[PDB]
Amino acid sequence: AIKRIGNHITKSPEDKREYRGLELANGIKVLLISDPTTDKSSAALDVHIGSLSDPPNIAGLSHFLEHMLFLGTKKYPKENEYSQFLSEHAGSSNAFTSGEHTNYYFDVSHEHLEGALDRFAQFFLSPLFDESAKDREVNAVDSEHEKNVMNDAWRLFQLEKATGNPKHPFSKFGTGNKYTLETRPNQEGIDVRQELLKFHSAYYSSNLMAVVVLGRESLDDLTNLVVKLFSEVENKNVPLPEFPEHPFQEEHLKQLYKIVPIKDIRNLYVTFPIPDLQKYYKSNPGHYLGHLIGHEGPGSLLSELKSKGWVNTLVGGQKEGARGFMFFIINVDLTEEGLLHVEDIILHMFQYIQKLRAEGPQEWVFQELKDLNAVAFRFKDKERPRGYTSKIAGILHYYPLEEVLTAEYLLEEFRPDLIEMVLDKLRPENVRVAIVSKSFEGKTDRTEEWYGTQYKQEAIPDEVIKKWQNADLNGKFKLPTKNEFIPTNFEILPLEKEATPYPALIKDTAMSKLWFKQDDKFFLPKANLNFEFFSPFAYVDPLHSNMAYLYLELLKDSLNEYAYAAELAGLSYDLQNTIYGMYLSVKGYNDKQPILLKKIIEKMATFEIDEKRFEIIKEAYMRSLNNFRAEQPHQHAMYYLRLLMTEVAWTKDELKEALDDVTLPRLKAFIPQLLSRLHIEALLHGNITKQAALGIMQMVEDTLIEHAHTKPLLPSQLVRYREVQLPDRGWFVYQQRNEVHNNSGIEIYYQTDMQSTSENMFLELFAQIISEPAFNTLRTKEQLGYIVFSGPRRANGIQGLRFIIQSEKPPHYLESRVEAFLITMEKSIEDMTEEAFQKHIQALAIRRLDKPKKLSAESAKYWGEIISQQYNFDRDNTEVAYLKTLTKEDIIKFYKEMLAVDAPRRHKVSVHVLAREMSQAPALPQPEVIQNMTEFKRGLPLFPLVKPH
Repeated sequence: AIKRIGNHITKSPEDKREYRGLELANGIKVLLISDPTTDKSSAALDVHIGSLSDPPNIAGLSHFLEHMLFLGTKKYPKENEYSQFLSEHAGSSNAFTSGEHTNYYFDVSHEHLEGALDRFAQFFLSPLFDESAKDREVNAVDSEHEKNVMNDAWRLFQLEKATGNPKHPFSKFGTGNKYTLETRPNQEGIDVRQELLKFHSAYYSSNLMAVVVLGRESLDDLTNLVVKLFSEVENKNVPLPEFPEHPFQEEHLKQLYKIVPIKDIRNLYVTFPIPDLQKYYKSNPGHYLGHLIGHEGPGSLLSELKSKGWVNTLVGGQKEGARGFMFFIINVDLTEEGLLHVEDIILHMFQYIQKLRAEGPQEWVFQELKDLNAVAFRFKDKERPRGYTSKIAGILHYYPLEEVLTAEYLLEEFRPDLIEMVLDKLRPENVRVAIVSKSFEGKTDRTEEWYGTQYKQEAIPDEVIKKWQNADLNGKFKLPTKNEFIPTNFEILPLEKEATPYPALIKDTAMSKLWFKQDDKFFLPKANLNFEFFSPFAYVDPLHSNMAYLYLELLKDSLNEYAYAAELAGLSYDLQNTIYGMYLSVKGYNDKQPILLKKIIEKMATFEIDEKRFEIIKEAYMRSLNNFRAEQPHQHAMYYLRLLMTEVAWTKDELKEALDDVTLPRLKAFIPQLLSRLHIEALLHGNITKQAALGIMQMVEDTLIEHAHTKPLLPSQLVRYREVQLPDRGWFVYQQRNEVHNNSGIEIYYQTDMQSTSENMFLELFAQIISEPAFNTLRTKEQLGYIVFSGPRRANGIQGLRFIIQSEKPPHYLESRVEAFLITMEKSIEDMTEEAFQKHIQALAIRRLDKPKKLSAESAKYWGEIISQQYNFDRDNTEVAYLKTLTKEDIIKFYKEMLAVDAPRRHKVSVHVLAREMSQAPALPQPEVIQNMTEFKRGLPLFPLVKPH
């Protein structure tokens, strides 16, 4: 068909992408995306056809068809010719048939609209369905079924599909194999390929297409480009695949299934066939319901059961069904005290329902959630366009030409009748039970044919059901109050006359040190926040470290019950242990930032403790401690990395004797002594005011002085720790025999100098020239082992060079391999040509040069300068200036005294981490063994700090 209607689409005015939606006369829904600013011009072709829409003779006929629809035209019957086009134009095409939709989609390079369109549109007129392509692709569908044997999600998906009403055609199968798709149909005389021709012609080409192209030229260009060529499809009017009856017809209510998964998981899946609410889309009942389900507040059943500890995690929520019916699922991860009390958890669900009964419908939670999601959905920033097309094409089928964007995301009216329907629908009479545990071995014997999972019928006795339905008697269930707190104050602040290109020290006292520049590349309502804590006590004891660690644990554990909705309102934060103390960082929108900021400050400022919760947290991390004693050799090697590069780091054994004497009054008295004196440096960024930032800083410091009169720190005590000096040619090493792993680990480290002008580009460029030829040679060409890494390592504000490499070798022999690579680089000094140099410096420059894509991207790096006290935020420009400065003669200079073996300024580090049981040899000096690590690092020097900027 050729027909067009359309207008100015309600395009959510933060976006500038011009839009036009329509449908052709033959049942082809067409959206037209005109983005003249794009590079990758995309396209999509979705048909609303389920995997259950196959004729009953061939299960998965649509799956194998769309796996075979690409092959052979009358213009180009070659196999990958359209794929050769997309090979010419950097394209990644993909397609599927879902349970509702048979979709096809791709993109093109920049402008090859009619090129890809003509290489694409010939699938209709002559579908060849080549024989060897069929015989290979049926093995691909068998492999698709086989990789569906292991993914538990689609196993339980198909278990939901087939174990309903077996006569009703919801019980058909989706993927297919060799046997049920090839072996049995053609032996009935019903040949496959002629049925493929019939199933694409009379059935596919009839109706239900929902397509979209992403053009970029103009509106009328794409209009007469694509509306013209897709007259090739014409309507044959198939009946609509719809199941107006639910399948769960009375063999299904209160019916158990003990399911064996692949992975050892503990899960109860509770199913509700619920009516079609596609017409009820202006309310969004069900996902507002699931908002109420996984909600965490006062009287939260989540708060109840995790306070009881009975749950790992849960979700309840609406499942999109078919055109006739819909579903509703409740999915929960369990504990043993959850496992023994599942039915009571269901009873708790019933008490939650009874809580809903005591409140009925409430306008205000819907109103605030609605307004928040509305302002959010306008202020959703941008979008990965590919896949977005598939999404909108997924809902172009269900909505008219303007009701697609703000479809479910713009609610309209309060519908208490739908609320009382679903409260009336969600009943114990309505429950379908699916229990997923790996401990279901043996007693479960009626095994799945397609996948081999074991299930039982074994229905619920009526004592428990009757016991459920009369006893609706709730306990600690209480109302969660709203915490909205006005995010409408999002007006973008224009930058003042004080326009400096970086966050500046705008406020400095003995207590204050304030740093803030706002948004330039993004112009966002969010703001991101970075906050310094120092205490001396955080480096002094294993005992008090465990204390403060678990202190932060139970602490951030606590207000998360409050902070669920607020961070659910898109306001994230961070409490993180450091060796300096804690670490604070907050990110997010300007809804409630100084307010909730102050709430957090006061809350962590004064907090109370429960003894049982104390001891359970203690024991939980106690059992976490001795778990660590068998890490991976590269992971535990990274532990020795952090262990052999410091002033002191207390070991897990140091921690393990230390927990033997821990009491709650000890740290409970110690905490204000612990927080007795601090300095806080604040890094700030985003849509805020300089003078308001001054007031917020004064606020938080005065708040803490109000709490416990935390006095300012001293410059005479703000100390940092150094990296140790080798005896200028003495390279030292020792070994660590592992227990479990039979791989022998080893990792190298070096010390050039500080992050001066030269040494940064030295280490990075050198790291890059041991990236590609070494990845070419040692890991690829030699295959010494699987775990092979080569890369940087920044310790104590000093860079260096690590090799996270693990195999089963004599490590001295592997060192000899390393030394062979050093001779390789010796030859490669002159062999770095002009071109290797130029490609090499420009690739590291592109590695180096990158504008921010997030407001937090540069902030972590700035924070790295902060924790190293650097603040030259254009030292990367200095890095570019030195990248303009390296010569080939420098790497002679860099090799002789720094990199060689006779190198008089040699700073080499290595450590063996042995196993569980473990062409030119230079005159290496024999290193020592390192037994007393205390006496090892006891007598050696340290390194200089900064002549300042």
